[PDB]
Amino acid sequence: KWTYFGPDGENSWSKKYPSCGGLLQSPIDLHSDILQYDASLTPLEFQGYNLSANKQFLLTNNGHSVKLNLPSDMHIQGLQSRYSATQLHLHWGNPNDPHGSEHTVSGQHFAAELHIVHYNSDLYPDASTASNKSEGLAVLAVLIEMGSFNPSYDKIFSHLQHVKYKGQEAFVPGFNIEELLPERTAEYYRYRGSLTTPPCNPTVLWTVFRNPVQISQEQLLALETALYCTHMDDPSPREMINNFRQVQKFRLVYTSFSQ
Amino acid sequence: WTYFGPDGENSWSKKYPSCGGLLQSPIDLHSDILQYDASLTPLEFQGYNLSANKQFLLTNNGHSVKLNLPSDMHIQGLQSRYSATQLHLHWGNPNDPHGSEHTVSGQHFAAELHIVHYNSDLYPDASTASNKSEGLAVLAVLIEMGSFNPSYDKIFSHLQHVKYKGQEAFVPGFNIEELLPERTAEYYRYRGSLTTPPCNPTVLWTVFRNPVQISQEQLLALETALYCTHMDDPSPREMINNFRQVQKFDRLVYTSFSQ
Ligand SMILES: NS(=O)(=O)c1c(F)c(NC2CCCCCCC2)c(S(=O)(=O)CCCO)c(N2CCCCC2)c1F
Ligand SMILES: NS(=O)(=O)c1c(F)c(NC2CCCCCCC2)c(S(=O)(=O)CCCO)c(N2CCCCC2)c1F
Ligand SMILES: [Zn+2]
Ligand SMILES: [Zn+2]
Repeated sequence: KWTYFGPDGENSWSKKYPSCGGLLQSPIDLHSDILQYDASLTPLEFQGYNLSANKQFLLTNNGHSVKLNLPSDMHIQGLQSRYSATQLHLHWGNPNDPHGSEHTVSGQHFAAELHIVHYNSDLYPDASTASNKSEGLAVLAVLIEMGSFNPSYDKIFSHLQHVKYKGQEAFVPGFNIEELLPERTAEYYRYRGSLTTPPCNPTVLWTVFRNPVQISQEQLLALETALYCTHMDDPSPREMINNFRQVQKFRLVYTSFSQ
Repeated sequence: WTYFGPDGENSWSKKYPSCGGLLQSPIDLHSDILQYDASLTPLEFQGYNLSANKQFLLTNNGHSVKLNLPSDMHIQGLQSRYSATQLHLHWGNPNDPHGSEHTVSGQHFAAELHIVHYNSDLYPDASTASNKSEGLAVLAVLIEMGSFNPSYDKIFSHLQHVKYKGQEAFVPGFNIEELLPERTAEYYRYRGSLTTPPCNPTVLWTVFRNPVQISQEQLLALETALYCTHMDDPSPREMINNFRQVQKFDRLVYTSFSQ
């Protein structure tokens, strides 16, 4: 129904998905003129993130990105409701332009971005029900840049070889998802926004950590070159690249750090 | 169509199919998509010194302010002669005075001037040209906050007479080349589109490398003088943030400079 490229690309999402042309759209450029320090923004607590290595979690190529299913016993503590995990997934660019984060900082894209999606389990019974409702979603965003090899990210990336094509799936043994978060999680940007893909509902409480994580040049290249958005038997195969939405016009972004 | 709300830029494709098509402008000018082209030679600006005995219509059309230009103003150096039709501006707002259309290495400038031309070797007028490939050529000048600019003030001194949609004022001829920056020989060149509906992908863009300056007071005037609504409208709407977000570009921008 929708794509990141071509005639069904992001400027056309609003035809079928009205909220994509509505208010509170994400992602955004995090820059000085729209920030405000909020001393009340305390560190979140990440509970249940240490997933048992005896359990397995489904990784799927759905044609738009790769996503890992997460159990609802994982949750964020510190918001007005409990938010319980549902999935994590990534957004990236391409080897010729390896700058495919969704959020930018002072107009700069990072190489990639990880989103850990949660739903308000105090108010709603599941993520689908929560997704178009008040206070329904909370997403944690980790900016990713090129640097040292990252063994924790490789716990996902080592499986990309088995989800090359749309509709393919692989089981990933549990590991500590907190390993994917950066140093100093206390420093973050906080704002009310939306899903960054259709249906673009304006129901997401975003937390974008200030500090990026690093993955190696080779890990980033693998992420950018391993996957296809087409089924294996498609006579017109299409590489899965540039699967991020452009920044949206933006209204205040609160920061847990004063400078 | 508008730049904010239900008829804003993510909705333009609902009515204007080209706004969701290929070759859309503006774009972020950054290293990964740039290629030096030693063959790109300086444009020559012919007829830009408009007679002071003549006058040129300035119009608030509800989306920006535009100044009509005569077809005896020409650019030489492209594959055809292109003749002027108008100039106009794009800007931000006082709380976020960063409303250029093009960005450079992810940074918005305060505003941007467009001087629109059409291929007069092939087409009799800009309307005809606008639907034809490379029918149009636009010169873009990036504008930053700095010194007072007496040349731009030859346009800005009139803003208080075109405050509302449909209002018009005459501007005596002056040297339009005074609106251009230093070292016009240095520029970015790419094939793109109109940045407003109908978004036709028919524009040869030239973005000069170097910005010009206007003062904080001049920028504030440009950001606060104009309304998108008619004078008698019971709910006035300020004309601010009348720039399109940057578009995906994955394709090369050629530069006339290497360093
Ligand atoms: N970037 S984002 O964090 O906004 C965000 C989400 F949040 C959710 N998941 C949400 C919660 C679970 C499903 C219920 C409906 C809301 C989607 C999802 S999703 O898997 O559920 C797809 C449906 C929405 O397009 C995605 N995708 C986009 C397609 C590629 C994989 C990740 C997304 F990018
Ligand atoms: N940013 S841009 O340079 O792409 C660009 C153009 F080029 C043209 N003028 C072109 C040539 C003259 C008229 C023929 C049709 C194509 C528009 C125009 S225009 O006046 O002709 C309006 C066309 C609306 O469909 C505009 N506007 C947008 C609204 C505010 C004033 C300037 C524009 F922003
Ligand atoms: Zn996402
Ligand atoms: Zn313009």
